[PDB]
Amino acid sequence: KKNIESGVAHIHSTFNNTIVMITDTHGNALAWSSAGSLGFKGSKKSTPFAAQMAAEAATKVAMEHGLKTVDVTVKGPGSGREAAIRSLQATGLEVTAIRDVTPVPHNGCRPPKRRRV
Amino acid sequence: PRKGPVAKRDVLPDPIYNSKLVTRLINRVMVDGKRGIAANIIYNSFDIIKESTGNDPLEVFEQAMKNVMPVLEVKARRVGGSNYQVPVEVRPERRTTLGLRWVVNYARLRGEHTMEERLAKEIMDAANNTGASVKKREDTHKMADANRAFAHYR
Amino acid sequence: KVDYIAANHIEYIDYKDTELLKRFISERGKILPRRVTGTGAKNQRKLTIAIKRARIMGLLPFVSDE
RNA sequence: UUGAGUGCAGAAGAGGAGAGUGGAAUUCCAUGUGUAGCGGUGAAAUGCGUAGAUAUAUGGAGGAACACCAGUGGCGAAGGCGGCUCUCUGGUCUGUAACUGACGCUGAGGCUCGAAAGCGUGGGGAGCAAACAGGAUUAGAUACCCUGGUAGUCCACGCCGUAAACGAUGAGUGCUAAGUGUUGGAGGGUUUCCGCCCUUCAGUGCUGCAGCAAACGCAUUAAGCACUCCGCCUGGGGAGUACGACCGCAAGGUUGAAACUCAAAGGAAUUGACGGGGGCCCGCACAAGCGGUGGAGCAUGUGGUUUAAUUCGAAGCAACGC
Repeated sequence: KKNIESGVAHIHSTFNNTIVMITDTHGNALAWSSAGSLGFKGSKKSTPFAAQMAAEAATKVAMEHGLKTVDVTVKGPGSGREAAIRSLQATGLEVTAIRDVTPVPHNGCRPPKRRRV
Repeated sequence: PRKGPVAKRDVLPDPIYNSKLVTRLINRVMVDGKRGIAANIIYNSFDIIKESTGNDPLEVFEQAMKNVMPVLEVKARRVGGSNYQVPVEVRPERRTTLGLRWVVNYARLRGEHTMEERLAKEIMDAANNTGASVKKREDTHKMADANRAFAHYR
Repeated sequence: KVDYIAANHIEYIDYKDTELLKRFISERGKILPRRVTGTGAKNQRKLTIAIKRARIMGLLPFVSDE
């Protein structure tokens, strides 16, 4: 609805799950697809194969509301962050800006411990 | 294997059709070297093509080489143990291997109640865009660039 | 093997030279190491104190992603 | 007047105390958008979400640490010290050498400083996290894995006086081949040297002669050649324990035995040996393939039961049509 067609996508991908969400210019949220939401569970959500079809099921419900141009907000250092963008162009959008905004601190707090395994 | 490469033993053509790859299609259904049943009913099935929607068996064999042709192939080459592969460029050796294995092991999957009408409809399918072996070429086109999510760090 | 920065015999970093500011920082917003330019050791410290005063008034940004 | 100190001219330094201040990140709150998941593992579970999160955008609150430069780099007597600005302030090194004229070195007692953890009193609390709670693995797991979470970590004032406070090398001073970088000076030359060479004072690394060493190694930053002053040791346990004394609120610290055992304990190196290391090198060991087992029934061998006995042995690879 209202056919803005100038959206902002969002990319977040840990070592164990990924979420893509496509919003407005600012953006207020429109449609989002998660690797857990597409039937996958547990540990297999880490793989880059989910990042294709999560992006596809995001873009379908996205451009039902009418969507041509897009911004690419990249958080979440994981695995399929590049596959999500490459399948994002494969369903016909206007990726032209790559910002891998990874929030790094300046030694504020302390990390958790090692994993004595 | 481990030491180095090895030969491939290319097949001789037929003294009847005069075509090499027809012999490659012969030598995948034939069990225990029984050329008498299996190869002759393959002759009968291509003559069924010649009698219904066909003129010469060599040209329609080339038409089957069209519509079954494996254009790509993957091979599971792990590094750290995980599911790692890439759509590799297929050798025309291994192209013929994959395509004729699709045709023969779908003639296994077909299983029609006449021992050569399964072969007749099998090659009417593999020569004329139909049957699930041509749809196996479709599904081979499918996973080509669909396991590419983990095949671009190469 | 690498040249220095005081060919013009610069004496005092003077807290305000925004044009001499740009020779050393990264375009993203960091500081290049002294292995890169081969500059002087005490002059490295002068540059560091200079641009750390520069980031506080706002004659250079802290983080420049855009 | 050479040792030592005071001139005068200079140079570097995350040396210390006090007072203010800067941005990013994590968390909490306020609000807009959005629906059905978020999160973790080897795998799963507990937990959180339909009283609308996880996600995104804007703004506020708050405490701690200071991203890159950062380097066998710097400073301090040792512990140690890294965002920026101001005030107070201690030491080091170089040049000069008018001045004082041996004023030095070491230090049993004594006094001061003294990581982390801890105690008392009063503030503060974002993370992280002993104890404690739950979930799972385990034959068992009051452990390692995951989700929570207090005292603590911080600040102000006292207390304690410990470490692998290790370079396991006390300090002052003089002598003995070389090569090699680097931090800070000063001086001479070509040269606008700040783009080179040459020499010298002070630290800091690396390789290497004589020599020392049981070996390992060390080697102008001695574990060589020597003098001065201090400290400590004399087989292994019992044991830094017992008793006494001193200090501490307390935990504790300092000092410090013997009875009674044993013929060993210990350092270094040599031959088979591990690396969760690869250079290999192979091999139906894999990847690629076909066919077979495990289905139904029949026959056999073994384990089992039954037996008047179901007559010996065989027992993963390397026993069961033996």
